[PDB]
Amino acid sequence: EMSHAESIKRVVDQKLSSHEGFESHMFKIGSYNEAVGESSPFALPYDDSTMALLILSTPDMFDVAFRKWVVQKTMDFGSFDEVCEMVSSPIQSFLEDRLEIMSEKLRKVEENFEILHDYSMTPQRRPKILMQTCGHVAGAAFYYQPCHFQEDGVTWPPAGRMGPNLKFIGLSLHPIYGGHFAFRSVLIFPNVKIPEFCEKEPRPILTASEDVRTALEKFNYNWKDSGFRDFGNPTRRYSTTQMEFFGRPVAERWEVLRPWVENLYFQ
Ligand code: COB
Repeated sequence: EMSHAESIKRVVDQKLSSHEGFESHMFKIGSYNEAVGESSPFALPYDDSTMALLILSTPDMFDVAFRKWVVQKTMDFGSFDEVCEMVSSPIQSFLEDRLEIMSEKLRKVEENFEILHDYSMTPQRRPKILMQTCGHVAGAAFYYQPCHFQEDGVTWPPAGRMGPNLKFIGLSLHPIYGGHFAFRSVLIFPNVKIPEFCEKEPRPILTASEDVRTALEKFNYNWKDSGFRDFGNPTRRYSTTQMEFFGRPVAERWEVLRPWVENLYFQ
């Protein structure tokens, strides 16, 4: 019931705070299953009224919280070069650490929960949960899907513009952050039912279909330049450092962080 659901969300929001770059949004599993299709491979095996929380990161996750974590790890390992050698997966390591701290408190409020990440997969490499769909049904961010922007006798999107095993995918836009955010995790509480809860509708960000199609092209074809993130004209944005980091392949990223821990000062 709903006081308990609110107490659960409160612990999450205490330990994964807005200031450090997290948000949470409540939704019902039934809303997700209705959207993906009740018989789709993505349908989740919980009753319709089961409580879930979507956790997303905002610009300060990287710029503030992760920066603090990298500074500390550098101190712990003794040098930046040592951290780089020993921590191949810094973003996921940071998130795992923060989620464990949260979970230690959350277990005392509701002991039974499952956690699915944006990167979680089955052994067949199917994503376990579709985050943009969660974001839309939870009202967190409007999900712009290519299949919703077709025109009769128009071939859009182009075919064969992207590399192997890549599809032309949709894009969610947040009402504060545009594309300067990411989905991170969903917590599912199988023993907590919230049938009376009504999710808010996601705010429309792009109202003209030609802007949507342009945004989707910028995302699929040009994402390294982060232009897609500025649709909706957000004022709260990823830093330059953060856009450089996520625009690079993982093997080239650590050097972007060197100044955080090796510079006496900045100028
Ligand atoms: C399965 C199908 C395709 N979608 C997917 O397969 C996406 C899954 C996944 C894991 C995302 C996380 C996740 N767990 O969701 C993530 N990627 Co990928 C890391 N990605 C990849 C994968 C392939 C990308 C590709 N182009 O094919 C890569 C690893 C290469 C990948 C790479 C990137 N990715 C990137 C990003 C940012 C994201 N990626 C996402 C999409 C996500 C959500 C991850 C995140 N964390 O937030 C990012 C986008 C956020 C946003 N603002 O929307 C990016 C830029 C990361 C980077 N900096 O390097 C980079 C390039 C993006 C690009 N456009 O190519 C993948 C696979 C994903 O979903 P679908 O929505 O089309 O179908 C679905 C269907 C299922 O039955 O029902 C639903 N439905 C039906 N009707 C209705 C609805 C739903 C609603 C709401 C309705 C109202 C009606 C809905 O239509």
